[PDB]
Amino acid sequence: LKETIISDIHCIITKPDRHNLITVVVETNEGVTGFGCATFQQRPLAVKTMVDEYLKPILIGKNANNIEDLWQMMMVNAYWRNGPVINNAISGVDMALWDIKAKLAGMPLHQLFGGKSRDAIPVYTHATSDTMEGIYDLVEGFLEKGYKHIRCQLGFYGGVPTDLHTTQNPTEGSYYDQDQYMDNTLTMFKSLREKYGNQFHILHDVHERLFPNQAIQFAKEVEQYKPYFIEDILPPNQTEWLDNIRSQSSVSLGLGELFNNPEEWKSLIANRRIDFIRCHVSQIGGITPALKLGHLCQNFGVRIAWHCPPDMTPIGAAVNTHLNVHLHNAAIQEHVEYNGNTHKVFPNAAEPINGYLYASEIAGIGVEIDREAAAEFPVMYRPHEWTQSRLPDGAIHTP
Amino acid sequence: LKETIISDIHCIITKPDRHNLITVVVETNEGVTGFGCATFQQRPLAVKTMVDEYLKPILIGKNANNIEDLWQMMMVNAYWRNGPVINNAISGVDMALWDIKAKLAGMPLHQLFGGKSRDAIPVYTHATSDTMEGIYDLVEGFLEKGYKHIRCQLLHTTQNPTEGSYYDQDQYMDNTLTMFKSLREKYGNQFHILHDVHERLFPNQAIQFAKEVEQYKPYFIEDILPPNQTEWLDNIRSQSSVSLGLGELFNNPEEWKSLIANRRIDFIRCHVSQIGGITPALKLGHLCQNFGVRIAWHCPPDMTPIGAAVNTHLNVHLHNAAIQEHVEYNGNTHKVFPNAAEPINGYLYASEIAGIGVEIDREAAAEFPVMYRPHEWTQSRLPDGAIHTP
Ligand SMILES: [Mg+2]
Ligand SMILES: [Mg+2]
Ligand SMILES: [Mg+2]
Repeated sequence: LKETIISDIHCIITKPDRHNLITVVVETNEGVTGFGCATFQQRPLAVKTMVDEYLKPILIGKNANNIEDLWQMMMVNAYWRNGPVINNAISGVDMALWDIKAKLAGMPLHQLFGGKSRDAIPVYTHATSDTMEGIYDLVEGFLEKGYKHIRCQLGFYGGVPTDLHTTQNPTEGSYYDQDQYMDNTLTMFKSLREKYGNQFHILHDVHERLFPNQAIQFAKEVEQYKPYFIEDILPPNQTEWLDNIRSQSSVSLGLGELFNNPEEWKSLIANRRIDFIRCHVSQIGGITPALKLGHLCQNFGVRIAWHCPPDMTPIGAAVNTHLNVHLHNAAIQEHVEYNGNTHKVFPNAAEPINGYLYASEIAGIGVEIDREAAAEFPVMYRPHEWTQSRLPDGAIHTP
Repeated sequence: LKETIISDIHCIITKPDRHNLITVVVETNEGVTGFGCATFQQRPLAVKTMVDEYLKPILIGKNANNIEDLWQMMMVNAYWRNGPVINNAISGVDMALWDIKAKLAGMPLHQLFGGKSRDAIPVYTHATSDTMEGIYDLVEGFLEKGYKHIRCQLLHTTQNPTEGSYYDQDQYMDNTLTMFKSLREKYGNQFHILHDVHERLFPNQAIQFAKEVEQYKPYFIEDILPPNQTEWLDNIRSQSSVSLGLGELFNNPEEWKSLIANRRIDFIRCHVSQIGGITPALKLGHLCQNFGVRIAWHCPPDMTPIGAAVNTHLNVHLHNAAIQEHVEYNGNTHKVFPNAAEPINGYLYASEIAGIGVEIDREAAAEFPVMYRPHEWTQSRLPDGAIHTP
């Protein structure tokens, strides 16, 4: 191995389907190119600015071989640090550098880490509908394709909650009722168990919709239905309330997709407040920190379920699968099918086979962006009105 | 009072002196204009992008009267939240809205809060030199001008060391203790002495240093640890009476909640725009009151005089406010931000007109466009070549 000098950096936003995806490209003097995911779907232009104006200058001419030093240097380079815009930008680079290292080694990414500790990683997918019948229909399809874990969400029929007790002139927003949500959800679990027994594992994402006292009552009522895990039962700033849950309930808990400051998870994990960490790899700054985080969780008996939503590149997904077959405490990989356009833009993206995702076996991450195709699907501004989540009295709730 | 509708929003970067400063402007239908600080000097274009591309579209047409609802809404609007780019963008808007509210009420900002709880806020300034005599000169000058609080600041490597800004922890520690020793010998207790460790130490070093410096009775020692290692303060608190300030780096509430609940510091040092502006600053000041912690907000040169006036407003209102850091502005800076206050005999007085009291002269600001700076100091390295938190 000789020094590997960074010659250029790029950032490309593309929307082949429903979401703005962000890819970072790292070129080297030697012609070895790396690709990484920097997807913060809500603020893509900020991430691109961060990469283009601030990360490029400090990277050009640097030795890409030393991923650790570059990561430590990048993370503190603005003095102020730890946020979704900065971390995603850094993640894109970090992943590209790891991709370059794997390509230089002639190895699949996970082989650099120490190779596999499992054969493939189990997968769950999303069945979301506004009627139970709509969920049943989705579940049947997934069961036939070989899935044994399914994330199930029952929304309000026609988007609107029933007889919302709201005010005379409600402030504009995306309204919902916490109590009806909890009942719909418990009805959902009850119905699924009556209809499917233990045919598959059921996951549900509370998505930080509840107040702490509501969270604790929900945990106890849902326990009988034995969810594979209940996700984000509280927002990141109220996780101390988990202690009251852990003392009186056996419910399995997942949390963390929102995290982008280590202080959000450190106490959480050291006190065993959750069973599955859910961090979005690019939100925490890339592969480098994800490895360390995996290892910390291992010490405290916490398993891993990285956030793998549709708002993420297949490059990001492939990286997570590499991480998932290597880290001994990885549990399951979230997955939503990519459309034709997405496959065109990121060729060779793996899809689950009989409920399993298999790591890429060529050199590198195994997935890149086809920039000619991406040019055909440029960024498009999206409001994400769902983030303006309001309760019936008009108040914002964490979305 | 009627609905106050937001008509337009601007984000202006200007560098009339040594630092890229960032200002948010909120215009209303009723022609009342608000100004706020969004200064993240290291990444100004990222904040501007945040404001122009993402905040503006969600704020136009909204009723500016309801700052609390707009703050809550803004903070979660990207789903992912906290962090310096988003929080500064939001802060510029939040401050502008408070400016608008104060102007509509025809009161100085602090009067909206509930009025004063002190007459003015005491001030410290900076004396930094590479020689003791150098510090002596600066101190004499400040003492002359009425200050009673002054922050004072005074190679074995490898064959081909990686490019960076290098320093030695042990030399820095030895030097600083020597600085304190000399100052007490020369000036006794003529003034309070402050020092900023600026997260340069490892935890074992920090504790050793805390014990050694205790005898010299600093007003506070600042940022003795990085925000991620503050649990190590327990060992310092159990055996040292040294006063500690910390937090200018904070931009996520989990960084301070436990710190304050466990009485691990004596002065909170948050940078108001980093935490999301006035709205959150009030709540944090209150939290600190409950636990007996005082406030010393971060007021560096890389902050607009608008941000500074806001801080003085907070400082005369919040009962547990302790002191305001201050560095003198240059002629240019004064031209871009007219009517900025300067200390009088070591005190800063809040503005007494309606609003924050300081605005941006948009004309003069254009004379000083954004200019890129590498900030090579943030690439801080120890002799073996390893990065250390800058
Ligand atoms: Mg989720
Ligand atoms: Mg084609
Ligand atoms: Mg400081």
